[PDB]
Amino acid sequence: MVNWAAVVDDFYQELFKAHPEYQNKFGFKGVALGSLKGNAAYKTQAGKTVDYINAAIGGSADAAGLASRHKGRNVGSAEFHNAKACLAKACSAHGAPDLGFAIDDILSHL
Ligand code: HEM
Repeated sequence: MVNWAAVVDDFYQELFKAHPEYQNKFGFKGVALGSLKGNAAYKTQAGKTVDYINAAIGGSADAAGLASRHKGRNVGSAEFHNAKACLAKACSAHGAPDLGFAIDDILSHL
């Protein structure tokens, strides 16, 4: 099956490399990017992100709910447009399908 866990790991490397300040909103704030895999808070976030991707593909994802929760952290359209770019890179590096359609669904509620 598609190694979405590896995709998500690359996605967060790309995201925080380009926008390090985004990391400050997480429980792994301040942690070196190259060490995130050994961080408990990151492990949980990465898993939830993978789950969301599998939910989007499976048809169960609550994009409105996810959008609302991100607004609840002051994360909106600008951030998700930036994320769309990083995720496209991560998917391409793994021969995985692009997830732009899934991010657009979230953007439609932001
Ligand atoms: C590909 C785009 C993204 C996906 C699929 C995604 C997915 C998720 C998911 C599934 C959760 C957990 C929601 C829950 O527990 O109900 C979450 C939480 C969160 N996301 Fe995102 N996210 C994305 C982009 C971003 C970006 C760009 C930021 C910028 C700061 C961000 C910030 C956060 C924060 C701060 C939380 C809460 C973390 C916590 O509870 O400690 N996300 N995200």
